[PDB]
Amino acid sequence: MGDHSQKDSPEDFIINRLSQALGIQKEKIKKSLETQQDDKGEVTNKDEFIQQDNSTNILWVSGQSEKCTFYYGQLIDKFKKKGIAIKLGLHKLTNENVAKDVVVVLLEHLNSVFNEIMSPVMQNPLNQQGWTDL
Repeated sequence: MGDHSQKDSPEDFIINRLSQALGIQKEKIKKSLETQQDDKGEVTNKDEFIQQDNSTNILWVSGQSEKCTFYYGQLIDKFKKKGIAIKLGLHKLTNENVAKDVVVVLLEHLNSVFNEIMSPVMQNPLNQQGWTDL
């Protein structure tokens, strides 16, 4: 079972933390921010349908706060999970779900430097199953 439009929010409360929490849900702040209209249908299209941002913009000018969507755009410490990566939903509860932490702040460049250093670590390791090929 795990969960669906809730599973993403459940493992999102624990993992995020901010150094010490491990909540595991129930996020009353998250259920109240759910009613943006676009963000809810976005979070539902991520949970049981593979891309979902969860933004946290602090101070600045016109901060997003408890914002984000499913793609859309962050202007903002966010995080994108996978969930049924075209469709692996209505079976094993998104077993290929891939999470990654994306802080406020470049840092967008430094993240890109670590992504390339990961993908080169992948190429040195396996060779892939023809999805990479030559």
